[PDB]
Amino acid sequence: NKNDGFVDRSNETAMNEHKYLNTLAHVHQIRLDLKQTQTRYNQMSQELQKKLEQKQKKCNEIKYAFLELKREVAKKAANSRTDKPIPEQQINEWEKAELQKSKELQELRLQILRLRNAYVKNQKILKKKEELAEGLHLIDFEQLKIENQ
Amino acid sequence: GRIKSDQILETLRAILEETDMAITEIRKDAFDFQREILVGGENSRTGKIEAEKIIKFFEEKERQKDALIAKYSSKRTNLERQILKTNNQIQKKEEMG
Repeated sequence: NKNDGFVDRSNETAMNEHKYLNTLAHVHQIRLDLKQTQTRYNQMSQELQKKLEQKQKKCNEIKYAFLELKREVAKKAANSRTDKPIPEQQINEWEKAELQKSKELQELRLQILRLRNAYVKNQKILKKKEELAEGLHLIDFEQLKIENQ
Repeated sequence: GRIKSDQILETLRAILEETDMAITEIRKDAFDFQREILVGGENSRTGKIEAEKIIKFFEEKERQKDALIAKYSSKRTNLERQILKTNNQIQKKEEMG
């Protein structure tokens, strides 16, 4: 009454209360389906998240082993002639440069992968748009193909 | 809800794949560095490692990965044209439909 018009459309055709109950049961079914769909969605999301956590932890452990070996060698790194090890500033500069380049290639890999997936989806869409028109899309030329026969 | 959950799924899967690739490349770099330094990067006369060889290895690795980035950019440009053409094709097909 406060939002929609107060006019009642009782002069229309008598919509069946059976139809109303059908729509109510459809609403209940759609709500339940929403529930179970979000159930599976959360299930797969959590599975992906845990797998990503495991992969990231393995990557981190291997990366830190590599970095510890790198630093072990780096402080070992002293000139052959002067025998003065690598300047700590020079080692830090190398570390920053290497980490930045690796990270940059990493987001490049992210973007390339996502763009390539979007690519595959776009070729799939282009092929899938074979539907004729309107309206009857495939059966139309199927019967049309019948006469071509 | 289905759209949002699906999208979070693709985000998680993309992060998975990129983390796997990061692991792969990090371990490849670890192998390369260990081969280059712990095998041929330590001073023999003094018993220490050499600073200059570690230098050259750092700059060479950075240059190689930056060439990787340059080829990445070339592929990204190619894919930019391809994406533009595909978007035009999809929009025209939708309009005709």
